[PDB]
Amino acid sequence: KSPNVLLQNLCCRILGRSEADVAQQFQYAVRVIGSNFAPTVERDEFLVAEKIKKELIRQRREADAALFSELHRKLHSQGVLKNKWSILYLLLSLSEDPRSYATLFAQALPRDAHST
Amino acid sequence: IRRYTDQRSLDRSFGLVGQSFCAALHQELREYYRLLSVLHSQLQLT
Amino acid sequence: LVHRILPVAASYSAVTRFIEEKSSFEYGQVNHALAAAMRTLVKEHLILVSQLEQLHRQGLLSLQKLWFYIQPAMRTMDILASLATSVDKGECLGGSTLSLLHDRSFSYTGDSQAQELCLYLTKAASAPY
Amino acid sequence: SITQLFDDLCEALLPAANRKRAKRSLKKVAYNALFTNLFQLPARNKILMLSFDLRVGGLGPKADRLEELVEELEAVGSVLDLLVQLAGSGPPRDYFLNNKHVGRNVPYSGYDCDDLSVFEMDVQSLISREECLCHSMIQETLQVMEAAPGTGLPTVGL
Amino acid sequence: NLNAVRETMDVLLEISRILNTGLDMETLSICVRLCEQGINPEALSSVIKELRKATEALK
Amino acid sequence: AAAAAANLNAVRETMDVLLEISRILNTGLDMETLSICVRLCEQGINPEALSSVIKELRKATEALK
Repeated sequence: KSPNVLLQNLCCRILGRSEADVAQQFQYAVRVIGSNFAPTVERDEFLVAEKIKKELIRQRREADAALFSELHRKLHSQGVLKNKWSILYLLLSLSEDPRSYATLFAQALPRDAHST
Repeated sequence: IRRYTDQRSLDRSFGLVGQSFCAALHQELREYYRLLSVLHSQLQLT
Repeated sequence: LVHRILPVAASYSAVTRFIEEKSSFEYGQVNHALAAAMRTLVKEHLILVSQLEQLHRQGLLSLQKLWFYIQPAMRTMDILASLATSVDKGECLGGSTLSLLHDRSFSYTGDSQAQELCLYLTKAASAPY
Repeated sequence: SITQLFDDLCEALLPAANRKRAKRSLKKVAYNALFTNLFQLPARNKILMLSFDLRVGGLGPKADRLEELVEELEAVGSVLDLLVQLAGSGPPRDYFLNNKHVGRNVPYSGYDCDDLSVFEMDVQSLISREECLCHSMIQETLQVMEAAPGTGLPTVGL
Repeated sequence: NLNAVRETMDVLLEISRILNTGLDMETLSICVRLCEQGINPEALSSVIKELRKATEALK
Repeated sequence: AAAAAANLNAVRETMDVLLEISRILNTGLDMETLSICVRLCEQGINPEALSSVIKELRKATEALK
């Protein structure tokens, strides 16, 4: 597929309803995926690996934090994914705690100090 | 701009609103360095 | 230009010597708890230089990029070294260095970069008391 | 009838210069292609995918205008379905955007300097035209000054 | 009412202009009245593209 | 041929590894939605953009229930 029909498939995945019914949300999605689409900042998977470790330390779970290391190794052992940074950032952002802040914690470089 | 920041950050009685003024002289120095980075990247031409 | 960049390394060494020496039981549980929270920021200092290593390996970094990149963490380590020197000079332990931190918390308010930092350090060190 | 209006459509795509009898024969190719389809997702999502195709290529307010114009078009329904099929079938600045010296209550964002680089392309496009002109005048004369004689004149060829 | 159906067709003209069709004002008026009869637009997409090609063989 | 199925195997492994990652952080998404997300991430996309969309679209289905 192309991305433009694929965002519709996402709109049909999470909502049960038809795509001729809900088109306001698909319209709101198309604005935000468009015009901020492709990577424009520097990708680094190691910082995201350490932040998946910091999330699993935030649960105080050290065993899966060591399981994540061999999974993170296996992702590079196969090497059939174009953006390793994206899916780990994505999955880290979508975490849910069964049962902080980030103005002291330093992120990636934006390539706004570097020419595009 | 920078001599004043060099003085006020080593002046230990300048208040906390004069030391907020001097923090508005920190933001526009860090932005200056961002600009200079953009310049240097485009030199790797006159 | 190199001379301008040199003071932050002294403001690293002063911090790590503090973290070694004043975590001992002669210096009290609140200094233990404070050194346990400044330990996190040393790790966060390692965080940046790893990414910068990755970029320098990729055939690209200059001194002017570097100088800009290290500015937000340049202020932090300055605050850390000053605070550790202040705790050393009075030999503050126990409740004296909850008096000092109660003062320092009001002392830094401006720019709000350091306000979060000192607030986290005083909330972290205050548990045993 | 409608069979006359297909020939009017046949008259529109013909520019004026036989030549009314070529028309009635092109009318047959129009009928032979009308029944090829007859032999062998609402409207508004199709607007969203092309608005997306715009927005990835930059130029955000232009998508924001196309959606506003089809909004009052959704307030005749069969003709936009034709318009989504034809796309590229034809022929193959203001100082209130990137300026803060003017405005009334102008906001602040500091410098961007990544549209200043597309403000140098704003000059490179002007230079690419006025170099294409000097490419299109030395060629149209070298094609006539170089040949055997009698290639620019039809009357010598008789 | 003929002023309203005029302004809506004018709005119809511009969104087919920036999508860069070859249809002009009169071809759009023809196509709108042909679609109003009940003619399938999916076939009109074929007959216009064939007619514009066969026109160039005459010139 | 055969190598065109061997690479299908080499991605069939990775789709399990990302599934284990996804479940130990526990998204409220399953394998089929995740296939749309990996299809999106192959062409190149910002997770800061996509994740916000997912946070909005989940607040559209319990507003019609």
